[PDB]
Amino acid sequence: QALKKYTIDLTERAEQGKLDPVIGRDEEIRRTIQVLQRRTKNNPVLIGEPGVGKTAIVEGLAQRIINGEVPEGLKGRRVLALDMGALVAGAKYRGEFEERLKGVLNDLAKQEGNVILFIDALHTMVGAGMDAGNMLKPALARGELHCVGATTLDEYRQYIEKDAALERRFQKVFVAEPSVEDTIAILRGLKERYELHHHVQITDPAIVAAATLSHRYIADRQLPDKAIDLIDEAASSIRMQIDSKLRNKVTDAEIAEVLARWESEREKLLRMEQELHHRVIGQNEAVDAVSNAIRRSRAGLADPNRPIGSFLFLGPTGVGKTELCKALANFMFDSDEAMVRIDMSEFMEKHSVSRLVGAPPGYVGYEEGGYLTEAVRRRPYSVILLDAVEKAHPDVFNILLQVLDDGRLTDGQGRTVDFRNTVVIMTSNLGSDLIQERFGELDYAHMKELVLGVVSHNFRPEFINRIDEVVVFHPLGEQHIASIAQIQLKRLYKRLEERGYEIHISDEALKLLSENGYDPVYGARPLKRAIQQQIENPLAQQILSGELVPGKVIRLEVNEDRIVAVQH
Amino acid sequence: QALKKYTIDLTERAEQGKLDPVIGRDEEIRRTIQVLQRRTKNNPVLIGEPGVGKTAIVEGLAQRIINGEVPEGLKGRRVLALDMGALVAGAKYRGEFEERLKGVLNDLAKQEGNVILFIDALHTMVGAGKADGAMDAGNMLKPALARGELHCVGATTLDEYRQYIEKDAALERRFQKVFVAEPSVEDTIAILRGLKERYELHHHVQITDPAIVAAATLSHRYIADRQLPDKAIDLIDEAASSIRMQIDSKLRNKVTDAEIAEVLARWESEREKLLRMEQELHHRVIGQNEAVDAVSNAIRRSRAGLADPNRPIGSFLFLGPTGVGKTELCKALANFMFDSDEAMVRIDMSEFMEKHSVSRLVGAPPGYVGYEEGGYLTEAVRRRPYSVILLDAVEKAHPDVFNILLQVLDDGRLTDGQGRTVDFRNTVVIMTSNLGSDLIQERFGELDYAHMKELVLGVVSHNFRPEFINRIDEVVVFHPLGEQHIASIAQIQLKRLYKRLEERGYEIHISDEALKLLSENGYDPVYGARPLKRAIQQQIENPLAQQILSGELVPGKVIRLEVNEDRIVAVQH
Amino acid sequence: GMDAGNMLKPALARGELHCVGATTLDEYRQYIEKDAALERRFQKVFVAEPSVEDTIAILRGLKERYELHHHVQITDPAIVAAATLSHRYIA
Ligand SMILES: Nc1ncnc2c1ncn2[C@@H]1O[C@H](COP(=O)(O)OP(=O)(O)OP(O)(O)=S)[C@@H](O)[C@H]1O
Ligand SMILES: Nc1ncnc2c1ncn2[C@@H]1O[C@H](COP(=O)(O)OP(=O)(O)OP(O)(O)=S)[C@@H](O)[C@H]1O
Ligand SMILES: Nc1ncnc2c1ncn2[C@@H]1O[C@H](COP(=O)(O)OP(=O)(O)O)[C@@H](O)[C@H]1O
Ligand SMILES: [Mg+2]
Repeated sequence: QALKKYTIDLTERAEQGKLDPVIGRDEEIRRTIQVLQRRTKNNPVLIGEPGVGKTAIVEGLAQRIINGEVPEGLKGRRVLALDMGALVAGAKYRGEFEERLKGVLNDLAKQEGNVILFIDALHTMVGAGMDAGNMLKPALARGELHCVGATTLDEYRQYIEKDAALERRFQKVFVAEPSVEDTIAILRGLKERYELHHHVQITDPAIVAAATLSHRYIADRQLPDKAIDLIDEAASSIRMQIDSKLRNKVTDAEIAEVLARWESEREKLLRMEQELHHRVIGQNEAVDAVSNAIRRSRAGLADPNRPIGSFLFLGPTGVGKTELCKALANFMFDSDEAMVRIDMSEFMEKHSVSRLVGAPPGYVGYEEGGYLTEAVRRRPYSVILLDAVEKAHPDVFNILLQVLDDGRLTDGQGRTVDFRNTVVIMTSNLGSDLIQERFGELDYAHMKELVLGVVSHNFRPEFINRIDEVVVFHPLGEQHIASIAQIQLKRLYKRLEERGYEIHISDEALKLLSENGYDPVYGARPLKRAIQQQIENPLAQQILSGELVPGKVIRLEVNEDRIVAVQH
Repeated sequence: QALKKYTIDLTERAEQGKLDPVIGRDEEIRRTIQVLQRRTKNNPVLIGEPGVGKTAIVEGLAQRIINGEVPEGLKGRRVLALDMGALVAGAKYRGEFEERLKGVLNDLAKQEGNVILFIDALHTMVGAGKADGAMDAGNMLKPALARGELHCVGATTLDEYRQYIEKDAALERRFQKVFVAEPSVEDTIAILRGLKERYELHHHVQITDPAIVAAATLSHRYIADRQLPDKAIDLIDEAASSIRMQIDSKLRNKVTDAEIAEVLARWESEREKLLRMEQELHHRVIGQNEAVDAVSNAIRRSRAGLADPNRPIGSFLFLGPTGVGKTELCKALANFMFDSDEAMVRIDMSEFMEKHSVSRLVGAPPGYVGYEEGGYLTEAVRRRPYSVILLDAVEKAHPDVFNILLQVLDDGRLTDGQGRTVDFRNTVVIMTSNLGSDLIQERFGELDYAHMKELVLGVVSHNFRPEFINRIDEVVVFHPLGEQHIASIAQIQLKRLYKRLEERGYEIHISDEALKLLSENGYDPVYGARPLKRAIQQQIENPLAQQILSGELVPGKVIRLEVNEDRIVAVQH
Repeated sequence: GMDAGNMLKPALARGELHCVGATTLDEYRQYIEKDAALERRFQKVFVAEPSVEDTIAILRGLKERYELHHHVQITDPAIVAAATLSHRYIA
């Protein structure tokens, strides 16, 4: 026949017990049996994003036909999995696909309506050459064929809803993606098959950790595909750890290994203030506020519909604004430059706002994405830095209203960007003169009140109502910026060790470097670039001059007005 | 058995020693054994490259099966390969190849989990059997995948996987991407040390280990079509057959690195490089002797080996007006270092003043004007990793370039918006500017070169970043030439004119007085050498081509370019 | 005309056949480099287009061959002119 060539008998495979114990999905099998028992249009199409187990639903339907959990219109049926990829194989000659397809339809008609057909990837029927829709389509309309289709939602609305006739011949049985507990029940149903295949043991905290962590930390796949992937890959890794040269129980540590590759952080976050003062000295209040935000987010108490950090940095520039934020992105998730910096001096127009959100449909910057939205859609776990937010056009803060209240922002191309795993940081200088001229012997709370009054005279009442906490950034004294210069000398010594040199200094040279470009009105960054220029010009010039040798004592001795490098 | 008819056994050929021993690739075989010992997504497909040992991993897996180094689950498994044209031997009837293949698949199902089948060129098996009223191979094996009756192992390229296996659904969810990286230089050394004894016992010659490491390094440096380690194996075996011919035709057996150089150039460095550099500069880039010394110092400090090899050699910002030898210097560096005239990339920064600067030049995330075209810089260096990079007219740049340029000036390697790494450590990055060129045209006369360079570096510190110009090797001052250098460059242009006329069949020698009339009538201090070019064109070629077509100047005579009162006339004698 | 390659292409991965191939670079890049079932049975002997002077030598030998057919006297300026002008003007 032609059914033997192109179809796979799923009820014969269920009779041989080769299918899976499909546990769950009972409403969708009831809905499919509601569609497969009509008089015309007996054709359910299963619809859901890939991985949600639609072939699993049809395998469960075949097992219920075998056992007898179906009504008296489905006992003794045969579920035959038709292969659309196997009929369009020899597509050379005229009328070579139509003879195959007509042979399958005549053999399904010979069985007197006793065969349910199953076409997975039903969108392959539309593009087959006219071809495959137009021959099935009269038999589908009159209920003479019981085609259980199965296709992805996006492929369905791209290929089948485009064609209103073939869309009429099918009924949508929406296969929704399962919850976390349902994945746990599936994996407890499928645990015995893996433990009798791999011949290992599986522990139930590893199962619930697989379901929870794949649900939480993977946005590509969907449950229960990714959870079964984690369990099977971990079981194979334990199988090769046994069978090479020693546990057999899969643990949640194995699940974390497979998730990270393919909870001492609590004790780290208890000393998160120490970690933030490892790299930025001074400014205890901002470190306390940011660490409070991190502790509230990681402890599970904060609002899950708001971003983690929503703060307004004030004060003069270069006092440790971006150094704190780079250290925060380093010790939060990954790295110093695993963050997003946006120079808000660029944005002073209306098309500036359309740049940082995205141009609407039909205009120039449409396909190019947004600016903020692309940077967060690429890095959903990152830190956002709005550098000098006072320079922005006064309607960027409406975009920021949506950002800081909801954690969502819809770009020009109509897709939502989730900000609920990031930290928004806005640096400004709206009260630099007022805090620099009144830093002396004034407290923190009244200074916050005064600069908050000034900022409230600057900003809109809706926007300052959204901010979580407004820190002050008091100016640093001479010893604070001197200690900053000491830390910069330490990281410069680290960079010289990376270059491969051991260079010492005198304390008089340290005082001259600390007093080259010291200015409280411009920050430590003029002092930083003064030290960096006055070291990287003469020392690296003497490197190119052929003087420095790796493995010699090099002291930064002082000149009358300069610093000389010696070779001892 | 139909297996004994037209299949190929790898375990038998590994047990009988007919297969090459495989050394290395333990991580890839380990991940392949991770993939094979699953219950879902059983079948691996080895995504690799044409010539990186995709067949070698399955050969080494068969050797570990025969040697018993495998885990207990894979012991006793007979790895077979599948041969197409062997199965299309005597099958011309109506469905005879399909019947033979169906019998092979029924015999593989009869083995019941015993045969781990290897299918090289898996996409080719998907698209093989263009038959007459019958089936192909891929859609007759495809029901045997999703019935648990096949333990396939595949091999393909990344592009053929992305086209022919990622597009399908069940073909995607039966297969795993065991990605096979291209091996390193020392990996190639280890592999060539593995198979040296077989080639020596075949070709009756001897192979030396410095020749092996030289073959590996020069194959990694020079050859771009093939890849490691197959190109190095081809070099070794081609040198072996060359030594065998030298025995046969007209008495050595030791393959040295000189033999490898003979084969490879047929397919002493630093000092001669310095001499050829400083000699071929004055052939092409005449004048600018301070610049010749500056470029010579830069090349000595680069190829001395005392600097950092994690940085690109080209790190330069240039100064001077149009037509001062900048492009001449770029093409001279290309013709010297890379053995080709057009061995460079010429892009001008005069038009990237907007936000489409990094996305046009460097690399575009999906949606830009430079996205459906490839890319201007990173994709061009993907085309030419052995080349020179030019950034002309840098005074019209954009601030989201300087960060990319600091990445080049610090580390060289560069990741564009698409997420691929393009390295610049074998390229020569060149930038040109013309801001301080007014003082150079103004007062180069009666002044020196060092104080001029210091004052124009002060002007750069007025205009540009003092920290961005630190990683630049040397910023040059291009000035001036009055009589003898004008005579030399006019002699160059006259040389190419003499080449065209001698291909026509004429012999023209310029007189000194006519060249003085060209130097007076063609040169001016305000412009440079372009009025010399158009004056050469007009005052020489237009009356000369007026005269040649006139039936006047007979071939084969010395044509002295004499002078008129103000013109330049050609004479016959 | 199964016709020839399914009785020859097996013998290439059988050692009984020692064939010598000749094809265009484009037909090689289409019909052989894709056909990876036979790729390590070949080596790309890239016959470069000859230069002008190699063509002049080829034309001197074939001058000696061609003058006995047309019964004329091909001249050596005609050889060097044909090489130079055919290299320039016929792309
Ligand atoms: N309710 C369920 N009971 C048992 N196994 C399930 C269930 N849902 C999913 N699975 C398993 O999850 C995996 C998903 O396979 P599929 O059914 O192909 O997934 P899908 O939802 O059909 O999406 P695609 O496009 O087919 S990958 C299989 O191994 C199924 O056995
Ligand atoms: N410094 C120089 N020394 C000697 N000859 C020079 C010098 N600068 C220019 N020339 C000559 O003048 C010509 C001017 O052409 P180019 O240098 O190519 O002009 P350009 O400014 O580089 O722009 P293009 O795109 O190359 S036309 C050169 O080809 C040389 O023949
Ligand atoms: N480590 C190795 N040990 C033995 N042989 C090797 C090794 N690496 C490469 N080879 C040889 O180089 C060839 C290249 O293999 P492969 O990349 O599979 O070619 P292709 O990609 O064209 O199928 C192999 O046939 C093998 O004989
Ligand atoms: Mg499916």
